[PDB]
Amino acid sequence: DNQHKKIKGYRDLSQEEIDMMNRVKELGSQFEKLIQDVSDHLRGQYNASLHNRDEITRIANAEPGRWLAIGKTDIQTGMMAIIRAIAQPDSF
Amino acid sequence: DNQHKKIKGYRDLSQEEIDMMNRVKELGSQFEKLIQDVSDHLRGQYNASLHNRDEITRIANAEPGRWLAIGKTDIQTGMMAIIRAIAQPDSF
Amino acid sequence: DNQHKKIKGYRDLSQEEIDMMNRVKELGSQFEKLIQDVSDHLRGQYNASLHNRDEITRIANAEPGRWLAIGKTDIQTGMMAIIRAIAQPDSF
Amino acid sequence: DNQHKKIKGYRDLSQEEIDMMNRVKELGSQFEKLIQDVSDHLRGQYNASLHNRDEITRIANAEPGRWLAIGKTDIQTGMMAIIRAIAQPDSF
Amino acid sequence: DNQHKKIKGYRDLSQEEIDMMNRVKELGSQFEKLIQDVSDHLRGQYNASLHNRDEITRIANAEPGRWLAIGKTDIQTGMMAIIRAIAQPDSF
Amino acid sequence: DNQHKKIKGYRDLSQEEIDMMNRVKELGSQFEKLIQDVSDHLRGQYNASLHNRDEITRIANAEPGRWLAIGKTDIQTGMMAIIRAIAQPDSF
Ligand SMILES: Nc1nc2c(ncn2[C@@H]2O[C@@H]3COP(=O)(O)O[C@@H]4[C@H](O)[C@@H](COP(=O)(O)O[C@H]3[C@H]2O)O[C@H]4n2cnc3c(N)ncnc32)c(=O)[nH]1
Ligand SMILES: Nc1nc2c(ncn2[C@@H]2O[C@@H]3COP(=O)(O)O[C@@H]4[C@H](O)[C@@H](COP(=O)(O)O[C@H]3[C@H]2O)O[C@H]4n2cnc3c(N)ncnc32)c(=O)[nH]1
Ligand SMILES: Nc1nc2c(ncn2[C@@H]2O[C@@H]3COP(=O)(O)O[C@@H]4[C@H](O)[C@@H](COP(=O)(O)O[C@H]3[C@H]2O)O[C@H]4n2cnc3c(N)ncnc32)c(=O)[nH]1
Repeated sequence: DNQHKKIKGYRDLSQEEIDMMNRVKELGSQFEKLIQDVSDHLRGQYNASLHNRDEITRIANAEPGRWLAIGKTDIQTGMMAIIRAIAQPDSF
Repeated sequence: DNQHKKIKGYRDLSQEEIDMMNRVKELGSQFEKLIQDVSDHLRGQYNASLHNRDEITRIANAEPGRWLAIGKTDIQTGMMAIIRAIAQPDSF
Repeated sequence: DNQHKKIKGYRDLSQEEIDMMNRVKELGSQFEKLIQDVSDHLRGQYNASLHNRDEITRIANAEPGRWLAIGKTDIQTGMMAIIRAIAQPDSF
Repeated sequence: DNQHKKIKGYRDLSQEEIDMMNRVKELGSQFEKLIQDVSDHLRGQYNASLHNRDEITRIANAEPGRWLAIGKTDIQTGMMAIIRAIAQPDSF
Repeated sequence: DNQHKKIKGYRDLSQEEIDMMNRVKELGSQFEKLIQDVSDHLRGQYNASLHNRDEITRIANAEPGRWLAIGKTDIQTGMMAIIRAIAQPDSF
Repeated sequence: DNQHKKIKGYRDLSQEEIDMMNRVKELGSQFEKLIQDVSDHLRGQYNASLHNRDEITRIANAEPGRWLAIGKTDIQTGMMAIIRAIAQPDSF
């Protein structure tokens, strides 16, 4: 019960602060959908290119799944940083 | 005219690819608004706390404007990485 | 009351999980002290070098306060990522 | 012999500077232990959850091993940046 | 035709701006070669160390392929950021 | 004398390893020059735009000096990571 009071640095949050935090998480949900849509686009692009050696090589050289994972990590850690600016923990 | 053909690594893009790139940029616009709203919340929070030394010190120790700038940078570079997974340049 | 239940994705945490999260925050406190000690070392190094144009230029070219801020940000976001691996939110 | 004199930008370091660098590396060792402890906690949590499809899915959706690797990388590169602020190389 | 005019935020670029962007991409090509050379050095180092358990363990503990991938990602995203400072998109 | 032997995790380096490390630092020097050239381009672009309110606003909204600093940091930390893959310290 009231587990945030047991975690160091965590302060009591107003409803306004919880509302802004939830708004960030929700916009992130739409990014999750977009990233899923991009990942589906990549699978189909790779699928359509089977036995086109030159296009398979181009895709593999561009490394789009790796760049999609990089972008996902940046979106999530950016979310975390925005939520930190709102929630403002009392610890390093 | 057709400046993308003069830039190394840039390939011709389909309308589908341009549409997905534009979708990322649009979701980013909503993040820009959210970040602006958070920045306004911080100014008012700081303003309401003037001449409350303890609360001003708490805010300054939490560094929320710095965390908001960190989150903004991560959101923008994540966008850039997602768009790269879609546009797939032909260069390192 | 019980504000974590109002935030999206947050799940109930066991005492074991809260204990590990607190351990990360505590090791971070020691890093905060170390960073403070480094920052003090830099002020004194700069102070001792006043009116040694060549050494002031060397320090300014090395940009150590900027590198100290970079390292601090990486330590804090690494902490955040470790705590996320423990707390495991249910959201993107 | 004296290999640091063959590497560009490296300057001679005082014992005080070597001591501060070693202090960062030591605090990192404690983080390494903590990360190992978290990784063990994750293996056991996954192990205890075998044949609980819903809990296995929750863990896989939270991606905690990926977040633990992200946090480890941030801790190590933060260490590198702090040590750079101390050692102050003479190169870009 | 003229696909940059269909992408949000993209502005018309001068030849001077395209020239600077291409210069960044070219210096990146040399980094790509260097990274390839390092990767070859690692394969040979690992190869020469087969059935030297202690040296194989040392290499695996140092994780150099992981650090090489980290450095590659930083070089590429740094390139992207420099090119953004030149091309200056009109979007978040 | 032989200060690398006093720093934890540092191992003796072959001449081949020092040569590869120096090659990274040298390619970084060329990036430093490029970044300086970009920074000069930005000053002149801003200078030429004085008392063109709309173009000054466009430049300020694009934040190119901030993006140039982001790219510089990524180039330097990427260099650090590549050099780590070569030098392979024996510490976390
Ligand atoms: N005004 C203006 N700005 C432009 C134009 N083209 C690019 N920019 C800007 O430069 C940034 C970096 O470009 P890049 O060389 O890294 O290539 C990009 C990048 O890898 C990835 C994400 O792009 P974005 O997040 O929009 O960042 C771009 C922008 O800020 O997609 C790559 N990419 C971009 N365009 C293409 C393309 N036509 N084909 C393949 N890959 C592409 C410009 O015209 N105007
Ligand atoms: N004062 C105060 N601050 C709070 C409270 N709850 C969170 N914060 C702050 O927001 C940061 C980001 O939160 P998040 O939505 O990203 O969720 C976190 C994060 O993914 C990961 C690491 O947390 P931390 O490094 O402490 O950063 C947190 C903090 O600065 O753990 C996630 N997480 C946090 N709490 C929970 C939970 N109860 N269940 C699951 N995951 C959690 C707060 O109450 N007060
Ligand atoms: N003036 C001066 N500066 C020095 C000296 N030694 C190191 N520095 C500076 O500290 C930074 C961080 O060092 P590190 O403890 O993280 O170890 C480095 C790092 O992991 C990786 C990349 O190094 P670099 O990008 O040059 O950053 C180094 C530099 O700015 O290589 C590791 N590494 C460095 N030297 C060795 C070694 N001899 N053996 C094994 N690994 C090494 C110094 O003497 N003078």
